[PDB]
Amino acid sequence: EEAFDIVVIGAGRMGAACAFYLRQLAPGRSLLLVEEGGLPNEEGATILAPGVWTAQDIPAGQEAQAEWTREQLLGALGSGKTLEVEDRPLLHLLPAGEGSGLTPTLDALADFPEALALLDPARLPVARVDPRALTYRPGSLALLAAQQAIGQGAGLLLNTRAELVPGGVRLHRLTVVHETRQIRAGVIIVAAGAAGPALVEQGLGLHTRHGRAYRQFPRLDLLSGAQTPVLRASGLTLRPQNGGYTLVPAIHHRDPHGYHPAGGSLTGVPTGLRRELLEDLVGLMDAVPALAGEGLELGRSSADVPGAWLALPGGRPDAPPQAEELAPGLHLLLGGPLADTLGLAAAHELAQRVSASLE
Amino acid sequence: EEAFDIVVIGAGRMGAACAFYLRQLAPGRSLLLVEEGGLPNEEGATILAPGVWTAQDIPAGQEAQAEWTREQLLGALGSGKTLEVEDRPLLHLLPAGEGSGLTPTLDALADFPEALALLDPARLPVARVDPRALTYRPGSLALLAAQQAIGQGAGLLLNTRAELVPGGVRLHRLTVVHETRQIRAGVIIVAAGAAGPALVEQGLGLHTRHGRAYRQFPRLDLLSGAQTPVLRASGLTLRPQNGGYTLVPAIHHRDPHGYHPAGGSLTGVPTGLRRELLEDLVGLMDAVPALAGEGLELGRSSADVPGAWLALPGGRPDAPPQAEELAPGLHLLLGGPLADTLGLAAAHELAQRVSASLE
Ligand SMILES: Nc1ncnc2c1ncn2[C@@H]1O[C@H](COP(=O)(O)OP(=O)(O)O)[C@@H](O)[C@H]1O
Ligand SMILES: Nc1ncnc2c1ncn2[C@@H]1O[C@H](COP(=O)(O)OP(=O)(O)O)[C@@H](O)[C@H]1O
Repeated sequence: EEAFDIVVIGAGRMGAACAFYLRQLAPGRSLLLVEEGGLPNEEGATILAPGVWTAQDIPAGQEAQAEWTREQLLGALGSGKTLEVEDRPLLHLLPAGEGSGLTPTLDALADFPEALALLDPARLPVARVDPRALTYRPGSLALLAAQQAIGQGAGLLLNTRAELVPGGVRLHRLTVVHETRQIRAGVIIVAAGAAGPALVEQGLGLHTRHGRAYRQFPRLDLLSGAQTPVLRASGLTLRPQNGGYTLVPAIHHRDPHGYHPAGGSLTGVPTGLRRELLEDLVGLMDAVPALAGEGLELGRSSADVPGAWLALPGGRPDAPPQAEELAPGLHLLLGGPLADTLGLAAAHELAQRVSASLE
Repeated sequence: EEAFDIVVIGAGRMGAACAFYLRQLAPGRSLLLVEEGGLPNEEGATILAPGVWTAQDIPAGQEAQAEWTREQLLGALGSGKTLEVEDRPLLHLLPAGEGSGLTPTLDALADFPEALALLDPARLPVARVDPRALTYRPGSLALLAAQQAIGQGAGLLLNTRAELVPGGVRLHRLTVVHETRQIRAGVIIVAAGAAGPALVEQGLGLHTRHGRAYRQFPRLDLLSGAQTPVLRASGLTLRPQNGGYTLVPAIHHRDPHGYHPAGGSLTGVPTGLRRELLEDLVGLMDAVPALAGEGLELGRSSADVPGAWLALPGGRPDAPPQAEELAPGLHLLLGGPLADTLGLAAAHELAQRVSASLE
């Protein structure tokens, strides 16, 4: 039936960015953007991502991708548009102070008292400061990218679930009855986030080693400022936002295929946080007293706690964003836990390659 | 709950254009575009509209609106974008030749033989030529407008039915279960096309005299060119397109509230055309033999024939596009049978007024 040169599945930060770069790299190549949710999609990972760009999230060898992504952020993708991005130093609080060029927490939080009251200076005396860290809303980044892509002639299909079939895509909708509709495509970019691996598996039998982890983002209602630095401890992050802090748990491991997030087992009372997060908090309460006061919103059940599924490339919690061609014309785009520092770069790199194999 | 300064209901040619002009006139005023179909929507009137701009469709006093709309068309709304628009003269074939500055069909179709074989020069000797007529695809116009509006920060909501409530809008969706969601709005533009009058009636008890007519656009598979002029006879139009002609029936009157298009009663055989169109054809077959040959696609039932509902302002088949504020902050935007010559103008006029009352 109808056909497109390029079909991008997924309108989150990754797919939206990739569709944008492809519209500027290959404007003569028709592109269709398919998203099963809306635009934006508050049921996705991109919306809850803390949006922290930090030199501490750059794996060895990825300095080029990290800086290019940073430049894009401050330049709003070079679209003459507005993208709220503030300069906010990031501190990696540490116990026994001894090693590389660290900084005494006492001095680091000199003009930031609202961040001091959260911890215990004695149990976290030193830190690794990153003066170039930045904060932004991934949701705004993604929307901006989608908008610009659409303003550039990108086909748009929302509230549509894409299914991969040999040669093209099958689109499912709802009018009440289903509406299946196939379409040919020369190139298909799978930017379904954490759902990307399964998509290609159940659709084309293409096996991968990628995994997925469910991460919650409970809020900490304690005084915060527009310039109060991002803080990290034992892998946990305190992202100042909306006058408070958003707690970004560490991912210790991938979650199994058959797993339903439940959480709730704190000192004899059922909460909305997973057992693992609960344990982490208990282990950080002394160092970060704020985790033991009235600030943290624990909720009653997992339903009251903001959460999302993030892809884990290769199943590694610390693996960066990446792309790969699993078959002729078929690419799998993965963002992941480091997408805030390396996300755009991986979408642009994929766009360049796709654009070339078309010229 | 959540609120917007401006909410535009309907993403067809009218709503899409209005949302575009509002984004440029009042960029600082948030705007949400709601459409129950997709983008584009091939289930709307805009998609089937012949897109004919002709000085013969300008009612007295509407010359300013007509020319402004024409300028927008050739300039693609001034968006530096591409909008296919060709120069195509329009001929209003007439019987007894005698009156204003007419032109002998024989000379008018001098270099256009493929248009001559459709009629009988004797029964239609003279015509009223319009050298400034233009043809374009309303669908492309609308999409372009929506795209540009989105690239300008216009909120977008598709596959969502809007319902007017005191103060704001109620949004219905489908995930399988319904999802009602209200939103406050300072200004609400009702660009639901033919469904606009009922919308406000069943939602706010606001009575109007506007009507609706169902018009079909059967195709005539006979030789056509990129420069073959648009032809009209006894109110019927032959719009050259895709190597053929699209038949644009005349609207003699409005269709009643409880009316289901059926059609099909030609010389003892059931077809897909309404009785009225059938009669018109019979009355034009002599003058336009092409209507009696193998060219016309009659179909078996109305389901096989391209059709759409068009609003009739004031219930008058020949009334132009218009807007009105039926209540504080509530506007009803109507396109209609003359939207190809006056549509943009009415959407821009409404945008200016809405923008001013906000400033
Ligand atoms: N099979 C599917 N068909 C269409 N769209 C999909 C499908 N599965 C997921 N999506 C969309 O893919 C998008 C990616 O969002 P997200 O998880 O944030 O990706 P990422 O974080 O990698 O940018 C999601 O927003 C989701 O709405
Ligand atoms: N109540 C509704 N809620 C949301 N969208 C609507 C509703 N009713 C109609 N629409 C949309 O309003 C749009 C107008 O399309 P159209 O009929 O071509 O308007 P017009 O011809 O005046 O530009 C339609 O495309 C339709 O999809």
